[PDB]
Amino acid sequence: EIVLTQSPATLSLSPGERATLSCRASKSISKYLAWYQQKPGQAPRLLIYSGSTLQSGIPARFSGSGSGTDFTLTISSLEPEDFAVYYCQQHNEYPYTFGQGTKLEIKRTVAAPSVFIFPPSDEQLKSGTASVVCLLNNFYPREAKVQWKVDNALQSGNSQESVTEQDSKDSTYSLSSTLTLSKADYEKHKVYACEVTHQGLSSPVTKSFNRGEC
Amino acid sequence: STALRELIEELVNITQPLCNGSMVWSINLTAGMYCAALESLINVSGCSAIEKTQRMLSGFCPHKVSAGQFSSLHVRDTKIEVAQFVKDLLLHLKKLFREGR
Amino acid sequence: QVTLKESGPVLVKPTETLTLTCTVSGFSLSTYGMGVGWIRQPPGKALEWLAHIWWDDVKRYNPALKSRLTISKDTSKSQVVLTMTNMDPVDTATYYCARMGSDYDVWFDYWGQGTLVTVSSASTKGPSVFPLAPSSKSTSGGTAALGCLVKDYFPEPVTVSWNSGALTSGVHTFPAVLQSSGLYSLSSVVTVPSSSLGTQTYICNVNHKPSNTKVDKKVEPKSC
Repeated sequence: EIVLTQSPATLSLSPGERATLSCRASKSISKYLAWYQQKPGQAPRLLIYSGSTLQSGIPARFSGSGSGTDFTLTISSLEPEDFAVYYCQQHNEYPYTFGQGTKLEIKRTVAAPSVFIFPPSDEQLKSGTASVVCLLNNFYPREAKVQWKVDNALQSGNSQESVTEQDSKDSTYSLSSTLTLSKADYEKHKVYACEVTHQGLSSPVTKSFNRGEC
Repeated sequence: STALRELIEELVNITQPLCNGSMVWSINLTAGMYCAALESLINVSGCSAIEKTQRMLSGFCPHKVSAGQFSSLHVRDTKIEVAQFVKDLLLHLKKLFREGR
Repeated sequence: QVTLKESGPVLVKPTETLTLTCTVSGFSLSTYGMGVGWIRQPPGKALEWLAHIWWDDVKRYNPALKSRLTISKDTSKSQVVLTMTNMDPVDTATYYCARMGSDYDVWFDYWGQGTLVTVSSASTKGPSVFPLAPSSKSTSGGTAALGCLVKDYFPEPVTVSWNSGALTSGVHTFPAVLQSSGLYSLSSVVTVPSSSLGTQTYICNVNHKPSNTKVDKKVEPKSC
């Protein structure tokens, strides 16, 4: 089975710049490589087939080149609409296979998150569970560390995080982290803190509350 | 197949008036009939545009095919224009390729 | 215009059979060179080709899945049908149908919008919607965050709006997480000037079509 390896996993570039995306096959596929573009919530969009043929309706800043085992998709000057996930797919042989994708993201200036913490509601606690939520709002780059503390004990393995797609207007990300404890456990402790470290923050920012105090 | 793909591409290349005036024996296009196709096409003499196709076909036939000589092609009744022959051969080969056979 | 549309989102129990229909327009399934394939994409993962069929009923299947797959077409109905047996949670994915962009080669020029297929033992359940209480007092003088925690529903998706869509500025609705319980949870938040917490009403409108549940949740200052 032909394995397609796309590099890099994530490419961060600014609009105006030239992009190069790579796709490498485990064995020769001659010239038969297709490229697709995919935006969140949408089907893939065919851009290139047979290595270098530009699909109708695709603007001329896009080009495919390569043969054999080494292929590239280039964009001469990135427009905002070009930031998306890109997949390669070989059509030299059966079974037809796709690479794992390159996410092309907008590189912008660093933006520190504003951070907010939310206690569990009384309504939820009635049901036996406590979800504690920490929000990191409008930041860049995507990398950030969220550290839950409960009475100064560092928590790990009992949270889940999710991150929005990069914002279309300001190119930032937002992150939600939810710490989950049983009501019994929640009531055993006082201080709930979310400590955030990010490139934009000179030192970590901590948001906290004391159980029962509001 | 790499050989099949290449032959498909050549036939696409030369059919997109091939050997105008040249007629060849029709073939009952069914699976594996690479020998019969060459036995017919090898008989075209003044057309350089199909020479590659001829060489390419020889790769698919386990025996030597020489003009005037027949074995795999059992019926010689209808004669058709080369262009038509090669177009029909193309659709047949594309089916083989799609089938993985 | 060439269009393709996959049949509605479906829930399949583990071991059960998935049947998907693709309805096509702008071409005929008996016209020379026409073909349709199925390609799936698990959430957050890569595309995977499953199978395709041509206008003359020539078929190809992904060899890793061949024993499980059947594909068929019906020109009079403009429909291509994919059947996949012995479904597993790992088969949870968006399933696309797509037309081949060539008369004999395999790449895809027109695509359906995709349909979500979820494989799970879980039962359809609407969410509980809990407030994420405003993060400061109205008098604080900073920008406040508030939100709704849309917890323990199944299957995907939910949609969230604020104030019936009148409030869109500063809204972030997060991708759902799958919890160990097999139920999903997400948050929707909005930032607003703390001064508006006195004056302005904030209601999240949560819609979970799979269970026909709609919830309007008013989010107020936590009376401290």
